[PDB]
Amino acid sequence: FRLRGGSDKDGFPMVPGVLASSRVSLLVKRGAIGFNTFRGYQGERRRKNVRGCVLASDIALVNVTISKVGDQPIEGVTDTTAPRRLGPKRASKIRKLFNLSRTEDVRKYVVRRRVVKSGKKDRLKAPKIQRLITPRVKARRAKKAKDAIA
Amino acid sequence: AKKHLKRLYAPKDWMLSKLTGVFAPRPRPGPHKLRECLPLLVIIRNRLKYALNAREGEMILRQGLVHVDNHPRRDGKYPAGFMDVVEIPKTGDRFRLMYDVKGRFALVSLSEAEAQIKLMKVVNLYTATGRVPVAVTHDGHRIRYPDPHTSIGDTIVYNVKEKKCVDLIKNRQGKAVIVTGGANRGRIGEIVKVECHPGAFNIAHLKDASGAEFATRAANIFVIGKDLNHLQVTVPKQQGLRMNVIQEREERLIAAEARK
Amino acid sequence: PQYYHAHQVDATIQHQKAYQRQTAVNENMHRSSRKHVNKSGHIRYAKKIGLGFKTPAKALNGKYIDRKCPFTSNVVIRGRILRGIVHSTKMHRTIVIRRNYLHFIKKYQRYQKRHKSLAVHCSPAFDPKQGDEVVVGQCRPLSKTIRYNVLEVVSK
Amino acid sequence: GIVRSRLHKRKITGGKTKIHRKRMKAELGRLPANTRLGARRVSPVRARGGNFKIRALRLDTGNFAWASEAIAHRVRLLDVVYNATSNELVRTKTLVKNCIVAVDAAPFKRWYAKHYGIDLASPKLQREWIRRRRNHRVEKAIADQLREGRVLARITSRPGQSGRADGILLEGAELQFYLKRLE
RNA sequence: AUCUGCGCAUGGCUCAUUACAUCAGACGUAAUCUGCCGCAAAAAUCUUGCGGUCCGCAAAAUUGGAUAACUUGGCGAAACGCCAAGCUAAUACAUGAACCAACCGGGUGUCUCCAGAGACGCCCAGCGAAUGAAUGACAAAACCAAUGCCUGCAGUAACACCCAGCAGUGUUGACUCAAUUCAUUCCGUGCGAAAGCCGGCCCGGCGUCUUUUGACGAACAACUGCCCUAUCAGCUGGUGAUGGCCGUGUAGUGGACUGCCAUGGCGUUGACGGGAGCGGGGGAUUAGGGUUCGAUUCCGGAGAGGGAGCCUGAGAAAUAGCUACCACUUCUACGGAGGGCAGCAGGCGCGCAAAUUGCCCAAU
Ligand SMILES: NC[C@@H]1O[C@H](O[C@H]2[C@@H](O)[C@H](O[C@@H]3[C@@H](O)[C@H](N)C[C@H](N)[C@H]3O[C@H]3O[C@H](CO)[C@@H](O)[C@H](O)[C@H]3N)O[C@@H]2CO)[C@H](N)[C@@H](O)[C@@H]1O
Ligand SMILES: [Mg+2]
Ligand SMILES: [Mg+2]
Ligand SMILES: [Mg+2]
Ligand SMILES: [Mg+2]
Ligand SMILES: [Mg+2]
Ligand SMILES: [Mg+2]
Repeated sequence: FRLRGGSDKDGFPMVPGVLASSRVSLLVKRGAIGFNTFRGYQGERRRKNVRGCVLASDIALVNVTISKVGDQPIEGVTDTTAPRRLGPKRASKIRKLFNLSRTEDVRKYVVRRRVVKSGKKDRLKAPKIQRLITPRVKARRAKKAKDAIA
Repeated sequence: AKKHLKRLYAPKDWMLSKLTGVFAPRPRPGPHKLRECLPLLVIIRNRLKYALNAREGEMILRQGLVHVDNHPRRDGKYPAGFMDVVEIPKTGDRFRLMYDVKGRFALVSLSEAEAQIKLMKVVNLYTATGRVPVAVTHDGHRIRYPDPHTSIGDTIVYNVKEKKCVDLIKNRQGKAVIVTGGANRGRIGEIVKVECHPGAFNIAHLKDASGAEFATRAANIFVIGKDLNHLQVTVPKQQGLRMNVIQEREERLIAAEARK
Repeated sequence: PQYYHAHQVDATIQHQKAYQRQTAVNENMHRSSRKHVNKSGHIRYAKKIGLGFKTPAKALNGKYIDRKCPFTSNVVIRGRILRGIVHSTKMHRTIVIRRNYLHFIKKYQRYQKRHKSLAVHCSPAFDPKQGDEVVVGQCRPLSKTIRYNVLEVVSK
Repeated sequence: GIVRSRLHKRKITGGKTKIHRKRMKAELGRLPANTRLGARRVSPVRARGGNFKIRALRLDTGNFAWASEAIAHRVRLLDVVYNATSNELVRTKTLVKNCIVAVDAAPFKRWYAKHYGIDLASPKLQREWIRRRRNHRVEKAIADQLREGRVLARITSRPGQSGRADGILLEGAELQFYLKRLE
């Protein structure tokens, strides 16, 4: 198991690095382990009580991810799999997914994702796929070289 | 960073009444000074009655329908000031911002040929990178290769469509100016004598068409032609001639009685 | 023939634990141009300030090294030009001028002697005694109190 | 923080100034750099306008100019020799503006052999050396310490402001000024 | 819904502070920063594709990794509190454009020439920044060497061809500035053609780096002015008081600040200390001279419970931002978590003394 998260009996996170068994008081920046980036303004260093990374008896939750699988399968985590929700949207990142050629078109290899509603003439939702350079974009980009020298 | 004007601290030439709201449209930085411009919301609403309020006034401007110097201005707070040319293609009217002889802004109607050129006064000269000598203008223009006889006090005729400085008017004794500041603002006169006084303000002595002598600072004078007959631009209906306050008071009573 | 024989140290001006030099021009040019060299010998920076003030005989042909000086530095004279009388010269290279004026009282229809004292930086081009009338020109701050700088001295 | 105002200074009358505002950010000063000799470590400082002012800590090299020859060479600082402010800044070997340092002198000798052709023979085709060298001569006090190995020099840049240790070589009466104060 | 881009530094309140301060009229910034906005500028960068192992042939450069929202599992009494994993964008972040495609310059090795000239080769040559140097003007003949046209000197921009006039000429009252030339090198703390978005039937609207200046500003400096008090006559200076020299720090000037030296500076023309309290525009009364009031709408200054200290940004020493202490203070499941009406309505006090916990963005 990779121990990589945690909380207390009070909801306070276990920040990785501080090497204590207590709750300590840090002036955490925004986007750090104790203070989210939407709660505050742009400078905004807010002082929070966070808990140490050294594990102890006063812990209500440890987050672990498996790095190696042992013997017994009897658990709902390793017996099943759930699909990735979204296929790729970038044009060159969806070209590597299906190992396509350079000349090959990317609009045919987009994921379908049917949406079905009872009595609604059900429908498909496909991404508007980004960074796909049409010949209309190629003429637009080769004009900026012409008019910068002109 | 101020962002508001109070309508009392607004300039008096805009003629916004003090009882209609606390605020006036603070003109953005741009070509003209805040004290010395008329922003496009006041022209479209208060001068011309094309708009009854500021909400009808941005239906005109944000749609791209008012052109200040051949370019559409979608800002109600764009500073339009002296010698600017305001076109409107739909209503087919084009105007020039001039000062009338009482000092206020006046919209002089134009033709199509007179609406292409504007007259601009050099404010600074310097050399830019390269060895290109550019000329800084009261309207904020930076003409890159002006006429080599350009000095600071001069006037460049510009032709805003084809952005080519077609002419130059030097600032000398024999020229005619318009006064754009002070008590004498809006008056037109020949130049008589320019008193230098280095380190301080140049004083320029001026004589009018009638012969009225008056002086200003030479940073206030704006040369507009070779003489008072050969003016390069058309001027408002008094043509820089300031009548007496008694004689102009008599004429309005005579005109009002003769009208009934 | 390879050796150059540069100038010896002028100990009359060199007193001050760092070498006293002018930042504007280099003293050590071998074939220095006629731009900044004065009449007799050495390289010197001298400047013409604005308002019809003639630079003295020193600051062109002197030997002294002055910063903060209007004729031989980057100090520019601008703004106000005033006059005062010299009060005390006890400070080093700085005088205090005295500006005496009459203040009219609108109530009692009578004037009133007042004065303002100004600390003024005085160049070694000038040696004003007490009571001498000077002309001062405004410059940047040069100390806690020095804003003006002497341009001309009118003796006695 | 550190301020640069006259609110704490006494009046010229000796009176105390009674303070009726807080400190402004527009009047701040910052802690000094104290640039020393060492391998280069700099920390930028976010100045007004968003401009960056590069603190120099621990500088060892800079572009030093030989002004009679109107050239510069990137050389390595060896020691800090004399400082006009204090002798204590020499001992801790602080780099400030106008402090006297010794530099490498090897690119200057190599340039003086490549230009003027004088060492301290190979291009027989180009003797534009002879087109120079006749009018020009070199000060003896330069040529002594140039072949001795290290040249005394003067720092002409502000390192805590710019993060550079540029300089000029001492010549003329200025070299003869500082040679007397050392020895 | 969330990333992203701007804004929240304005407006609004209040007048506690405050007398070489603020403020007014008038100047200065050549001592400096300056987003948005206006007119402009822009020739740096050996990148892609395919094949072979570093080269070849090509060209509308079809670039790369990560996060939100979301899902899953949730912790916590709560909190404008939080964790871990799994997805996925860009005008977020990072990377990166050869040739088309210039002129101009410096340093330098072989090769055809003549008794120094050309061709070729190599290193370097962009805007901005640092340091150094050079510009940034000026106010009669004789002889020898190199060199200029003449067939000894008539007459003459300058320059060994490519361009026979492709800067011999920036601005100011004044500059060590504007700009240019060359020397060295900028190591992230700069420079994309957003590797961008629409629209019309190639072209047109936008959107963005850098660079530069006008504009709207900011910050500093101080010419003249200012209620009462001597039952306040000396004030300042070791620990900066007045000045000077190197620096430092700043956005910049500067005792602003370190080191060192000097012995100054202010005052009976009222310093210094104490009391009253924002400063003007202005109001009340006034024959004239005046005597008073100005918390209050406009301008400026200051403050956000007192006092600090910061982050972020072009701009804050910000308070419907953060951190801390002091004085009060609210919720708690006792583990903890929060408060800041001199915004508008209101509330309690305090007093002689001052309103609606209202409707709306229709106008400004
Ligand atoms: N008087 C103001 C200036 O203070 C300077 O010196 C001051 C400092 O040495 C020192 O001031 C310290 C300060 O350094 C430190 N960073 C913070 C501390 N609060 C200050 O202390 C000062 O202030 C507090 C409160 O008023 C007093 O309690 C304290 O006794 C006083 N010494 O004490 C001196 C003031 O008494 C210089 N002497 C001079 O520039 C000038 O005197
Ligand atoms: Mg955002
Ligand atoms: Mg009063
Ligand atoms: Mg200094
Ligand atoms: Mg106010
Ligand atoms: Mg307290
Ligand atoms: Mg209230």
